[PDB]
Amino acid sequence: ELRVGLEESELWLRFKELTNEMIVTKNGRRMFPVLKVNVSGLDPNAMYSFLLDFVAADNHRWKYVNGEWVPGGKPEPQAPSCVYIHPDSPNFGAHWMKAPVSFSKVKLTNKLNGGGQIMLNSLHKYEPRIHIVRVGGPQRMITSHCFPETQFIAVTAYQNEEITALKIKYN
Ligand SMILES: O=C(c1c(F)cccc1F)N1CCCC1
Repeated sequence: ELRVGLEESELWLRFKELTNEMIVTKNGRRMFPVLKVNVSGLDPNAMYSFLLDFVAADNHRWKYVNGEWVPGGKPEPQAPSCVYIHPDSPNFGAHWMKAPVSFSKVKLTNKLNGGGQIMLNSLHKYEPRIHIVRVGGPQRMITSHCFPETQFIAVTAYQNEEITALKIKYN
């Protein structure tokens, strides 16, 4: 049984208890914290690609009203985000299991852009998700895993200064 764990869940939970926010820019902004995943139970000799996408956790637009995030009343369906390929992909199971898989180079944007960057909708709430894709072998296989601890709202600037302070304290 293939096992997926969040590295530094301690710290993600402090962000989650405040409602986490991630900046999006036209050119794209790297994440803090960085999603880092512990993986065991891969075939060390099998080939795999690690993919990252962002599920829209609800269908609403959120707004920071009198020190509190509150959802809009007008849900619209949210099309899936594009997928980010971990740049170590494709690689042997041994490679992925020798250290936490760190998505340090993904950039979050608000604008449809050349390559790499993932476009999110500002003021929507997102739940990061990975796919582990067994490649090159005969039988293709996908294992997916969500990380509720890593939920955030996409923002063009921070609203809750408690988030601002935590971001700086721990970076
Ligand atoms: O063949 C690829 C791929 C890659 F793994 C790295 C660069 C470009 C690619 F199309 N993948 C299999 C499904 C998910 C990623």
